[PDB]
Amino acid sequence: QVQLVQSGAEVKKPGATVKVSCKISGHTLIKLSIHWVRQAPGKGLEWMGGYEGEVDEIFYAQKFQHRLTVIADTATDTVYMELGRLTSDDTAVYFCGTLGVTVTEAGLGIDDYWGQGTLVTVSSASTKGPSVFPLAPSGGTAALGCLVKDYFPEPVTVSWNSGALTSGVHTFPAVLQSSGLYSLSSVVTVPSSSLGTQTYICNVNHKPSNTKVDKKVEPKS
Amino acid sequence: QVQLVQSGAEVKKPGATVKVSCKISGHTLIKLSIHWVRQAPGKGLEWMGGYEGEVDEIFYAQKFQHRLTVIADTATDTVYMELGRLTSDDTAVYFCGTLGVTVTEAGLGIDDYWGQGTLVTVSSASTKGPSVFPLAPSGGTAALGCLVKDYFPEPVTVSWNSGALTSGVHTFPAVLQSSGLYSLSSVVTVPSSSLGTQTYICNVNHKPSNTKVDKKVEPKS
Amino acid sequence: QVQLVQSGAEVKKPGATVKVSCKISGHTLIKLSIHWVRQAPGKGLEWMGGYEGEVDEIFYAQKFQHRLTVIADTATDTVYMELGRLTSDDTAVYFCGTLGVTVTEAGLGIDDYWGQGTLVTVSSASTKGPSVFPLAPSGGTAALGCLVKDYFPEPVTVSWNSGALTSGVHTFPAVLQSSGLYSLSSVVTVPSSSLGTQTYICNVNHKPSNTKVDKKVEPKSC
Amino acid sequence: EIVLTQSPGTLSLSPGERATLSCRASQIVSRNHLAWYQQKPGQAPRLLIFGASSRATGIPVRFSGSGSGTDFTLTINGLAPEDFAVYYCLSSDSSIFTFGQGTKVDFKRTVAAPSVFIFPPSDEQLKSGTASVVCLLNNFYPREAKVQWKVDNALQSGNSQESVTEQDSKDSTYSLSSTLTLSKADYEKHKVYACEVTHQGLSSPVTKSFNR
Amino acid sequence: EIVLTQSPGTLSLSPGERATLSCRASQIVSRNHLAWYQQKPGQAPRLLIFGASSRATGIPVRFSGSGSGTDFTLTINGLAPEDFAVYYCLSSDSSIFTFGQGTKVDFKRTVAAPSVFIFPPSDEQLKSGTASVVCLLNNFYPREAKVQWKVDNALQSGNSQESVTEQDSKDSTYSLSSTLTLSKADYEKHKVYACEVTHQGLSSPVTKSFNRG
Amino acid sequence: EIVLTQSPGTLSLSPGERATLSCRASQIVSRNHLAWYQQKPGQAPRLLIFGASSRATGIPVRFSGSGSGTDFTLTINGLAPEDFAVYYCLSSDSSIFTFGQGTKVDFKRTVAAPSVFIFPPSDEQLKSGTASVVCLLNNFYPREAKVQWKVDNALQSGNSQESVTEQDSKDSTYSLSSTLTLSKADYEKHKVYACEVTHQGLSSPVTKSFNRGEC
Amino acid sequence: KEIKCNGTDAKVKLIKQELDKYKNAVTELQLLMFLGFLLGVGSAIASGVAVSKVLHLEGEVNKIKSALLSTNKAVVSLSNGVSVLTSKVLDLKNYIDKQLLPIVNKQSCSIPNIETVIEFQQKNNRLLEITREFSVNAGVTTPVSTYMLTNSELLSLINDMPITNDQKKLMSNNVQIVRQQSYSIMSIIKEEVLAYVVQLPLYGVIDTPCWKLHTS
Amino acid sequence: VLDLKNYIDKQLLPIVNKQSCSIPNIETVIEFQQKNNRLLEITREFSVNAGVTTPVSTYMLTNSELLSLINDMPITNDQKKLMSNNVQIVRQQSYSIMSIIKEEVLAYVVQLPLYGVIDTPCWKLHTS
Repeated sequence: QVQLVQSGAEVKKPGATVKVSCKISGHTLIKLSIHWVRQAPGKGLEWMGGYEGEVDEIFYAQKFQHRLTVIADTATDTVYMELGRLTSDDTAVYFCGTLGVTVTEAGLGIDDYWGQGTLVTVSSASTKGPSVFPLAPSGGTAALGCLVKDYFPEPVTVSWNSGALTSGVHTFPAVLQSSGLYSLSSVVTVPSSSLGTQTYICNVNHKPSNTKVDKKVEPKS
Repeated sequence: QVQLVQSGAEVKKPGATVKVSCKISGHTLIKLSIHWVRQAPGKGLEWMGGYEGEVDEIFYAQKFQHRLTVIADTATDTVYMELGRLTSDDTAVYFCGTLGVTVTEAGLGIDDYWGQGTLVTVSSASTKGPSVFPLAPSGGTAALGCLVKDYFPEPVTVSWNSGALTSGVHTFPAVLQSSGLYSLSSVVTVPSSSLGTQTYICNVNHKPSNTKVDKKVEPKS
Repeated sequence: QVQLVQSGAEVKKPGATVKVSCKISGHTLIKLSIHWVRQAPGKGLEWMGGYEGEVDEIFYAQKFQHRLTVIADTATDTVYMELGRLTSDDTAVYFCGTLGVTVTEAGLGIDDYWGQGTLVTVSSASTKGPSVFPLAPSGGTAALGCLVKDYFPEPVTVSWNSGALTSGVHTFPAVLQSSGLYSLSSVVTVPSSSLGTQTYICNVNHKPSNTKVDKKVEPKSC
Repeated sequence: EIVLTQSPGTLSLSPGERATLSCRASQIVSRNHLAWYQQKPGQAPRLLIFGASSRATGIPVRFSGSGSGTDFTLTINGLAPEDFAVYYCLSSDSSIFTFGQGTKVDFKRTVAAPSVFIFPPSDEQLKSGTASVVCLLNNFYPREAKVQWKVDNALQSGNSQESVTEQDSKDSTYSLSSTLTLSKADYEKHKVYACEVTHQGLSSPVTKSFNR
Repeated sequence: EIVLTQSPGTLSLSPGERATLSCRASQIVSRNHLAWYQQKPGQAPRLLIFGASSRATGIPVRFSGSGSGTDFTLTINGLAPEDFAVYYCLSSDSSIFTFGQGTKVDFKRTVAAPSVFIFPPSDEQLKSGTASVVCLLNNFYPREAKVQWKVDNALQSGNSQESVTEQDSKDSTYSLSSTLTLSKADYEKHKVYACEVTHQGLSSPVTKSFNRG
Repeated sequence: EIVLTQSPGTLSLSPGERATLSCRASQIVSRNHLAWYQQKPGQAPRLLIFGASSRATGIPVRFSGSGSGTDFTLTINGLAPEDFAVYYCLSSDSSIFTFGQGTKVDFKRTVAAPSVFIFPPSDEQLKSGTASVVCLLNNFYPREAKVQWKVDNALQSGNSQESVTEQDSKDSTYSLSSTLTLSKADYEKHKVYACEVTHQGLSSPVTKSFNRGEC
Repeated sequence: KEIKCNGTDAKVKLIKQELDKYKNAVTELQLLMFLGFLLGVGSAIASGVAVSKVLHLEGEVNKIKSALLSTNKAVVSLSNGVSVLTSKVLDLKNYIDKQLLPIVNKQSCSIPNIETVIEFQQKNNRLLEITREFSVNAGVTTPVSTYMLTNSELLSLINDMPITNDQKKLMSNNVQIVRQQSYSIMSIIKEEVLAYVVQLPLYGVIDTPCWKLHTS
Repeated sequence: VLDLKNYIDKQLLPIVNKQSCSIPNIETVIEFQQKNNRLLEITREFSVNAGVTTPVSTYMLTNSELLSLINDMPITNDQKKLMSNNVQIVRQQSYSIMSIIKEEVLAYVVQLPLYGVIDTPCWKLHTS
């Protein structure tokens, strides 16, 4: 059982430096290939660099060759990546993977092992808790939800009645406001016959701020 | 040697039921595949159903699930088909064939054995001989022939002077008139210089009625 | 060690007959194939005929079936071709090659051996030396050359200062005039700053007539 | 429920040329279960190719099939005389077979003009109260042609039947007989009977007519 | 500079149908160094095929790759439910890897009209000094749609951001929430707040509005 | 009989790109008997592919042939410098060989305007009774260009011959020489000899001219 | 001998080195050219030796090759005046010269279907195993293997052998024993033909009562 | 006599070391079968003879290999010609002894007869 384990989520201010590790278990580093590929939120994949244990050679993408450095520790079976001079364009998720292509006259060979991904958020904003506002209902089937606006940083978790509501639940991805803080919505469709009876409370947990809020949403006039 | 033998041609009135056999000789049924496919006059091919001796399962096409039945006698190496509620759209030629595809990881295998075909004609008219009327001529190339109208069922035979004339002979396939009777023409091209000398008599034999009529074609004025 | 050797260059007038050899060395004729193919100047390739030693059968193209003959000498390892009624459209370069493809159930096999080519020129003109005329230069970068008009037959060689000039030299292929004589150009691009100092002399050598003329090139000289 | 289409419906080409027959299915079919069969008039089908690129026993190497998923192609590399017939492709899945409508193959013949004839019914038939008029197009090419009836220049429809010969083995031409059915009453009501023939071999339509 | 292209950008097809994805490069790449990967939302990439026509261990046989020189094609013979995701092709040369922008795969869904609802800012929210109006389009298809804001019929632009849900695993539909951000001043300057909804599934645009309360 | 066609007639490409050359025959040929050959100027033909998809000994693996029946394609996966030449496809049937007209491969070059010069006939040549006027378009690209003669604005045709240079190995340009044929008598009948040069590299025609007697 | 083709195709290389196994095998064969004290001492294979020695006579190979032009099995009367049974067991000359030498004789040779290579290996292996047996026994092997003679071949011999009807049934029912009592003598190889003599036992006395004596 | 280390480690081991491996031309498989077959037959011979086989088979040593030994052997020219014209006898008077197998190398010693006495008159005595 080969497994790759990456460093935890990191938040660094603009101009800072970020370090991400990639630990190998159940396999040696000297016989594998380890590459770094990043994914900005909602965009394509972008190669950055890599390491070839077969040859002990490091490769960089020319776009980041002047400000990126990659180090491999064979004794700990661990690969690290370090990118400095961070700007808001560096905010992305970072992965380590085995893209190495072995070429012989007889055939080809390749590994396919990946980490879990490392969320890296770069911004000048400090840690801040979220605000929660109810979205109350008033054709035949009605919808209600909760607004989670003005927090930092990612991520947040949203459930409904402590996990009791799943049918019709649609939790929306966050958007980045001009203030540097995130904002998102989460709604659910419910029968209009239950507007008066069943209590609907949204459960939001923002881990970076340790703010957990259960907010009741009631219909009105 | 493997041989497929079907029952003789059958005529059944609308709404009746027809049974057609397909006997296998020189081979066992339990190792073969047997499917029924029909051909409407002048129209395309249509699958009906089949039998897989390897699995002993019968399959029907959804179009005929409600009114088609297939029976297999393993002891006589014979397959029968049984169709009720016959309609004028069922008048067609019917064949039994081996379309079974056996599939393993090593490759494929298939048979190609067929019967001779069994014509089944459905109509409320009884067998009747045709009436023969001459098609008489009147520059350099002349045409003459005989009209075979109002008969049932197929087939009829047409020669010219008992097979002495082959060049220019065109015997047309029968057409089904709205009266439920078949109709066809058979002509031959002869020089207009030979109109005065050679006698042209068309020889017709309709086997279902055992009626034979030889009709001379003469110029009329 | 397969080698193909063809006969020397030949010139024959219209209506005559030409024989071209193709000698095989280091290899036997009886087990190989030998075909004759020609190339008109500036056009594609055209098949004529061939010989298949595997079967000892000769094949001709219907276009030349009436006037082409192929001979194979197994004892001398030499193949000849013989064409009569020569016309001006037959003036071309001629090759012998091994296009024979042997086919069995197991696969295919083929040789690729060629001679050096034998130029055969058909015309009514006799051997004559070339004429050399100067082409004088003048804006900021000037061009100069010599006109080589009216000679026969091919080929002629053109150098500049006995091979001393390579930069900017563009020597044009000859064209055949309606008069039956060849004409060609040879130029060179040089800075116009060299108009006054360096002497430019074109060297033309026509070997069939051994006529060699050195013509000096001046800008104006007026 | 598997629906198959073939293009073209009719293909006319000369012997020695390459025949390309298309078979397209409404849905994905198993490659092992697809097949092409050949049928000549009056014979049972013969299985040539199966699984696209697998030839049956005794089939000449000129036949070749290819394809996958939804698009299949049966190719005949150099047409032979006994290859001119009808070609149906056959799909199957879970032992559920489905046939295409078939592409018929015709001999490419240089265009030939039809020989046009018209035949009145004999007086012996009129004693029965029914009249059948015949119009003949003998030894023509191609197959596509039109025959229109005009009775006192009035177009007649629904009362005509046409019979078609198969391509004659020697001249590669066609022949057609249009059989018009009328009663004795309506027959003896008019004078001029015209048969309008339009066809590729005619620069202008040729009509043969007669008086009563 | 190795440049990669993929067509189409978004492909919508039904399960059981054949998906054909193209990958074209600005220059020739060695076939051994080409690879195809699959990514589902929230997952690391998975390697499907590499060296054009070689499937990885444990990948179902319905996947097949082909191509040469500058044009390469990943073919899926019979789409499975778990195949609906993003598909990237990967080139490499001199151990310099380069990724395509990816082709998204969508359920071919019967055209469905969204159920439109609008949310005024909560009375608790105005107490914070910020007003966010929410408009919801639930269970529609296809994804492409437009939402325009009008406050007392005055069109507003540049102050609205839209979020899109991924295709729900059961109904194969999409959902969208448009959140309009205005100050308390600009909010309380007008009476009618309207959310205009136009979509492929709608024969005519649907507008939902409300006054001051 | 067997007729072969090739498309395109002339192909212009840069090294490292894929070259695809088509060859189509009037009838079906056996895959074993079709062949592909290469010719460079001044050389005998070279055998590339034979039997459709079978490479000859010592030919690089980037060359590949394919095809069947009537349509055949020679593919070069990544053009090398020494591949720029003439490419003929060859048919054969019952030992009857037939060649196509050939597809020539040309250097893809940035469009370049020719340096234009015109040459009067030498005074030594006028003493012979024949006058040859020369107009030069040196180092141009692309291949397509036109040269028109005008003598005292009178258009001349049928008395001029044009020669084409091989594609120079360094600048990847062509050059052309127009030789105008006149007698000395016909030469001294007019004053101005003008050569109108039209080419892709010129947004407008550039003309170099001279009068009768300018030295 | 000389292979002209030097192609780079992988299938060609396999045929080449498989063909070299044939050339090497032939070259190997050409290089070859209680009271028991009361018992007699005789050379059992003196009969087979005399035959293989007769083969060295010129023309003798041709009379075999002549008799076996059409068929595989034929009876040949030798120059000395004795009748011996001869048979062709494998035809490699026809396969190699008619399907391979004309292709390989050329500069560029091509092989498409790889099954051709395997079919070549199948026919060629029997020769190689026969060569291996002879090289470790100095041309005299016993028993006779299925490589030297398959049962189909051996039974085809016994039926055609000039022996009594009773012996045919006897030898046929106990073929594995005759193999153990038979010698395969390598003889000669010339005129593009290889031949080897097989000494077969014939049992002249059968069904007399035997009895075995055990002592202690 | 045979380099499997170079073929396996340089052409196969890097492929097999990876999760997903691919084999394209099947000819690759056959070439491996050819090279590896000689090893399997030599191993089989030793397992039934406890490392002591006689005569020496062509599996143990091809004739091309043996003559390279006989020509390079420290023997007289007459001995060379004697052994060479009768190699099949040398095989019968030779033993192939399996030695060791370690450090990515297999080795076995071959005991060869050397004929110190040649061409003296011999005679055979038959008695009865």
